Amino acid sequence: HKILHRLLQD
Amino acid sequence: KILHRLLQD
Amino acid sequence: SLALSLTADQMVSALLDAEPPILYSEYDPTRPFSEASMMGLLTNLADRELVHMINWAKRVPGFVDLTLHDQVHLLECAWLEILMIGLVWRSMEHPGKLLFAPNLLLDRNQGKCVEGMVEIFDMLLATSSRFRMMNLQGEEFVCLKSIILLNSGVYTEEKDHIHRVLDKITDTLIHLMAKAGLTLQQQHQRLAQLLLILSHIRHMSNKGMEHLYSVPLSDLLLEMLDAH
Amino acid sequence: SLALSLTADQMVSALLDAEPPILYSEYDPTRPFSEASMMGLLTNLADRELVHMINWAKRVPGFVDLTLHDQVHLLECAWLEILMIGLVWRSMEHPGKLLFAPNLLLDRNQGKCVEGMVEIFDMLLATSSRFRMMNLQGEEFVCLKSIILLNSGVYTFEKDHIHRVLDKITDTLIHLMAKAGLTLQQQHQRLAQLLLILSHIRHMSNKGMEHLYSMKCKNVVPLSDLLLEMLDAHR
Ligand SMILES: O=S(=O)([C@@H]1C[C@@H]2O[C@H]1C(c1ccc(O)cc1)=C2c1ccc(O)cc1)N(CC(F)(F)F)c1ccc(Cl)cc1
Repeated sequence: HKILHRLLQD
Repeated sequence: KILHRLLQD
Repeated sequence: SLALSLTADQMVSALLDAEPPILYSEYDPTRPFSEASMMGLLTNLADRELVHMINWAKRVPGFVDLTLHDQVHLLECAWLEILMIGLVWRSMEHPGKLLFAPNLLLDRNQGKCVEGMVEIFDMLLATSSRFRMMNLQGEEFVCLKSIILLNSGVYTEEKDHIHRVLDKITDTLIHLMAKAGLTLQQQHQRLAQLLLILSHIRHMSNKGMEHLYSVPLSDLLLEMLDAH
Repeated sequence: SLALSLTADQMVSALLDAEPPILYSEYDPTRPFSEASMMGLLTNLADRELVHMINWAKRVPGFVDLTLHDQVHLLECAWLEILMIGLVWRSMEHPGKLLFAPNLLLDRNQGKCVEGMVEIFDMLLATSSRFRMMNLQGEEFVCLKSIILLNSGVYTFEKDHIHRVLDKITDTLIHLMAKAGLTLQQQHQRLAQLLLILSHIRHMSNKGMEHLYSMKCKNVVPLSDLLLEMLDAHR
């Protein structure tokens, strides 16, 4: 999915 | 420009 | 110069007196309905509204102190924002609908009659919802509309005269809120709330134009457009 | 939400501490610039700035309280505005120039590089000039940048939560102004002045997104998957 999600979670 | 005529009127 | 001597009550009086009328559309409830025809009606309406807006602008304190050049620039920059805030204002008492004209009330249904207008529709609806939530007053509305006129093109001197008029309108907004019984803290908070909505109105205007360049247009509208 | 319990001074301190670092441009290529090399440098820089922005945002009081989806939405809406206000801020003491990085300072002559960047260039310069003449303070700037994050996507959606935090930042702006010695009239007047500049920052971002979208289609420079995702959200 979106990279942004990942960057937000960690 | 029509805008002129309306502004100047 | 006459603008700088107005008390806040006099400023409000002046703006209220300057208000344009609410125009009717050519909408026929029997008549059938096309993407083109819908846009046709709205174009016909906006064009007539523009005439009133131009003559309204001349009555906004400070505006006649500017060159023809600077007046043209401000209106070119702001006209869609101004039509939009007007629309959002008269749509306040109609949840889920936009009152384009007294005889033209639409929800997001036939907003989809036009490609991408549904996006702008939802944004306009949200703004109307926000005004309704805040219980926006008529006196506050006319202040906001005048701010849009003076502010939207100001960053593309008489630019400082414009900032002084803008400061006056700010004073006027605060005075209105103090009269409604708001504490000083509540006044500053509400002032900020109102002005942040102006960022969204700018956003809506820009997105509208972008979709436009992605319809029939009057000669006056055309002059305004290829100003963007 | 812990953010509402903060005092104004605590809010300021938290926002100052949350500030991202100032990144450097690639040191190659250097001046002069082509449209390809210019966009290449700016794209590379912006991509690295975004990573810090995301970690900055999760440190803005109230932001962590939102659902992941709402967090994504706000950052997707505001990211270019936030990069731009940052650029204008660090360009303030360089009148007539834009300090994209300490080793990448540009004037409008270099703006014609990839039209219509010159139009946006001039808008950025004007904003920097306005901030400088207003003697905008760092404490005011971090409040404004946080306002952009929380406000820019709020009507494209508790929204009450975001609005309470926004009120808190308004309280903080006034608090900063009062202790700078401004009178009551000067206080609400400067508050309005600052917030109206935010509508211009929105305008610049909108015009900027268009440009980046055209660049994407022109395929002059390969964009990062992250930048594409941030961009696609505005299509
Ligand atoms: O922004 S739009 O939605 C715009 C907003 C709203 O609906 C569209 C529209 C409108 C305006 C002018 C016009 O010639 C046709 C339509 C509206 C309107 C608002 C207030 C008012 O008093 C009168 C009309 N739009 C984009 C579109 F093309 F997809 F529809 C738009 C933008 C610019 C112009 Cl010139 C025309 C339409």
